[PDB]
Amino acid sequence: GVGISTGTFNNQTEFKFLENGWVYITANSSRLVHLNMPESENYRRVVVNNMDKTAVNGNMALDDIHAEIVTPWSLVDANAWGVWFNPGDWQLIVNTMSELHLVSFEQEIFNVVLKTVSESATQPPTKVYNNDLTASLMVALDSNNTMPFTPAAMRSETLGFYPWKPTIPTPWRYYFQWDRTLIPSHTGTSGTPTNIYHGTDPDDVQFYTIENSVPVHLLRTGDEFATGTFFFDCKPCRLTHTWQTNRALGLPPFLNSLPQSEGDTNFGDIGVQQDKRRGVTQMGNTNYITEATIMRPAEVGYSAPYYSFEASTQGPFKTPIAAGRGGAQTDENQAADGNPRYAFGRQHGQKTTTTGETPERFTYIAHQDTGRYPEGDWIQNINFNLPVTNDNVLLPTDPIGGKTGINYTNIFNTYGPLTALNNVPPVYPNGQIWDKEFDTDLKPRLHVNAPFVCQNNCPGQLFVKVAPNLTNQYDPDASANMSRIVTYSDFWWKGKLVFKAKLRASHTWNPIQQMSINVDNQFNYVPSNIGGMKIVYEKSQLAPRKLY
Amino acid sequence: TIENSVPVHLLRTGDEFATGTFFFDCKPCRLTHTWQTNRALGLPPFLN
Ligand SMILES: [Ca+2]
Repeated sequence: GVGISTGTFNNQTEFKFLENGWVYITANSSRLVHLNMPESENYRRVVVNNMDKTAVNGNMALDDIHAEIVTPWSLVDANAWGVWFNPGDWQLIVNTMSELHLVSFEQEIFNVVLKTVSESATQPPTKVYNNDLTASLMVALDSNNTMPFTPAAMRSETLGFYPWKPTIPTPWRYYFQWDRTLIPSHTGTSGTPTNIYHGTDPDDVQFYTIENSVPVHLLRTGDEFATGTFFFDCKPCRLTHTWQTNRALGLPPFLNSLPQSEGDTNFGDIGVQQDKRRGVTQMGNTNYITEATIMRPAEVGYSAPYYSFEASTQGPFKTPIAAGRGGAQTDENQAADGNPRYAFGRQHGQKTTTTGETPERFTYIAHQDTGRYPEGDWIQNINFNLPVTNDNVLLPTDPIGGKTGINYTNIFNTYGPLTALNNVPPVYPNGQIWDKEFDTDLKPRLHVNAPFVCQNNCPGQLFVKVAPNLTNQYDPDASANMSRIVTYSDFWWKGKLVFKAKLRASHTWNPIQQMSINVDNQFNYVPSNIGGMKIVYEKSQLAPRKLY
Repeated sequence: TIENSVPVHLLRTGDEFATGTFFFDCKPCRLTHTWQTNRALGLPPFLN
């Protein structure tokens, strides 16, 4: 079987329009993957300890210590938008559809190849690559999800984003329990705080091996591996955004006085004393019915502490925020809303002809207004009594704990039974698509890394590796790691991701926002005279929708 | 008052009281523990 192909390369995106404005979107993607043999054939238990950085008072946030198990296997991950759609497809989806559903997924490996490097050490010296028609590529598909879930998108180590550029997988490794203590401090702080790595707790040790828990497949050149189809069980994702905040819900006040001259500087007027109006309020001790005072059904969005690090058994970590963008973009407070920032390079969006190790990056700012503008907040004594007196107001300007740079908004939290929020929006092309759910008794209401969370089981991970190619002399009783013939593999990967979407219709007299090419961005969607490419990020929920 | 809201049974030496069977409707309880904190979720950083 050494002389014939076992597959077809396919990277077409098909749109199947069904009855009732429902679209069937089939995303074919295939790639050439290159794989080298492991540096070592054993599992290593390694600890990282950058105490040199955190030993400097006021550097707590740069903590990198952890323990991980380094495995001799590689992970083939394709969970990122860029792997399946090009800017052309994204425009069609984002401008036309109103919601997206994740249906099924499947992959395949074919046309496997294993070559061997012959070191013609002489003259230059030279190298020679020869096919080893009996060598084997090892393939393991963790279908029961025994292994820990490690989504490569998190560290931008997913499959490349160009159908015509070869790619590679990432070495697989997972976390291993450890106990760590780090006490906070600042520049002034005297002495040394407490920076200790206690070790490992016995009741939390879990050493996993692929050999012991998954059936391994041996593929030779004439072999091919296919996965069945997997059907997702997730909630639909909306491609629309809400714009109403608590201030724009319900019946506005009737204006007894209207403008008589064109110009947005000629205002209308309610025309009724603020303390003589009618309506409902949740302030029992006053008669002022203001647009900031009148009652609204519940609350859109919430306030959370910002640049807050909490600590537990293995060190400090940032407190996540699930928020939109409340606040005119020019003003914002991306910390308060927790906008994500993405760093990546060459293989996932950064200009292909660039040089150097500095990544490319961007901070995604959503369209939905479910965020907060802290500087606008304030708290006041119940006696009310305006104008409020300095002693009856806490401003995002008054210091807390004596600190001049810390607010109350800084540790404030207004999440409660009246809180309404929206899920996270897709992020093309660097975003992760789906995510496994936490196996805790009570689950989160959403995840901040991906729009689709598998309610049942997610698709298990696919691990690949080059089987050992031994020489004439091998001795099992040898501390010093043995010898293998330098071997590497090249194989084609192919996958299919099917979504189901719904076409939108016009409902307002005015046009809506739409993605479009133009004089300015034009050259971000075409190659350079040298063949340099790049994939600029786009936004997914242009197009408003009512909230209430 | 128990007298006003429940039927009272009088048992003498030769008497006996039995309850029927009652079937609970609760979520299962796990006899396992999790050890991962926010710091041990996902793909660790590749060590060069
Ligand atoms: Ca907006």
